[PDB]
Amino acid sequence: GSHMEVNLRMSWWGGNGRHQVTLKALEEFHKQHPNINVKAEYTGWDGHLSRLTTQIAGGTEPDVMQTNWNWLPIFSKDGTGFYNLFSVKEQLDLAQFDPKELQQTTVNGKLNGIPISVTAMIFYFNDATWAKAGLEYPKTWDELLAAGKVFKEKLGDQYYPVVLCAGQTLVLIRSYMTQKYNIPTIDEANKKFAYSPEQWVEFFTMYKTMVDNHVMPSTKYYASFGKSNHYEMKPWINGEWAGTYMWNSTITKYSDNLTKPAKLVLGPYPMLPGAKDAGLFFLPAQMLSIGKSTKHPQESAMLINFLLNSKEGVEALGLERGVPLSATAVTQLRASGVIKDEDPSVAGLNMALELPHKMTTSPYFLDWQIWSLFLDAIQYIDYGQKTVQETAEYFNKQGDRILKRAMRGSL
Ligand code: NA
Ligand code: NA
Ligand code: NA
Repeated sequence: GSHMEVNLRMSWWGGNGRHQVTLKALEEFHKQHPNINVKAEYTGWDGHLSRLTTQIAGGTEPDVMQTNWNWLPIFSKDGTGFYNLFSVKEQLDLAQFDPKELQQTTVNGKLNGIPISVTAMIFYFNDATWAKAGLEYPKTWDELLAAGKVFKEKLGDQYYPVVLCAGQTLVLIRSYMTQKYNIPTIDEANKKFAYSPEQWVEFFTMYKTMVDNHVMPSTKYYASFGKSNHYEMKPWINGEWAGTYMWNSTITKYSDNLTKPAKLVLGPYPMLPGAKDAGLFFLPAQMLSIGKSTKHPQESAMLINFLLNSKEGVEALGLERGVPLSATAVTQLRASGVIKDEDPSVAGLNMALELPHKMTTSPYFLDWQIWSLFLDAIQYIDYGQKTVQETAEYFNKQGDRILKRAMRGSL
């Protein structure tokens, strides 16, 4: 015999804003499932992965948990680290999602989590400065280059079409190489980067070409824009740095620091002639997953479904985790006015979802050691320690060593 009630545990992280709405959502869940209880185990980001790690190791994790995309390779290299969500297809309306984004959270045939929202880096431009320069936004890569020189001569040496940190520049070039070559960037199975030597040379050649054309400040100005914070620097506020390439889901920071009436507007995504693939880096912002060892996979799956697809759950959660991916979810929030097509974040996402997106991405491309190394490599170019060639060989070699380490055996 079993019991009158089912007891579930769920974990998530965030600020009080996120806590409040999910707490709310759990009351609504319990109203519809009065014999399913939920113990809410939540904290801020700091310390979270560490607590969950030690729980997951000893089979003590919650039934349902908010997870990060890059946790898949940590706890689920062979795809069995979390419960296979295809097995609770009956409780969990998978029809509300698409294969493109479900594939990112599938590992060795197993649906390891449901992406709550997705985001990708795209271009946003300052309309006032581009008006001053007398330019339309770039539709091609060469137009982006061409813009650099117009910005320099027609407005000044302090004006740039965009401002980019190392990480953005890395994702951006990757995007260009994907358009040109249609090859994957990380060779997953062999724990190494996939490009050939020539292509790494090309990669950095591209970086040099962008800088030489005044597309964005080089790393000699790294003292200036080298911040998870440069949307507060004067060049940003004043429209000197006239655009960025950035996750659509985190553009409001930049948008809000512009001296109005200047606005930050969605740009085209530049394409090579007859590219079959735009090469965006799509990234699920977070996921709901089910504990591998849950005694209640069905009820766990009901909770996830309720938070993501139900009217009440959807209404309560709002945008506290980004713009929902669930089709019923976004239809609901559009009708309620919560999601506004004119919001730069939503317009960018919409455009992004619609660009050709053949090639797929590895969580290891966003590894911070990798990003840190790319910053090193471009400075060696800007400060004259290495030619493009030498830098390329360097990045390929050290890049491989950082990967093998991060994908097992570190040490
Ligand atoms: Na019993
Ligand atoms: Na292509
Ligand atoms: Na929602």
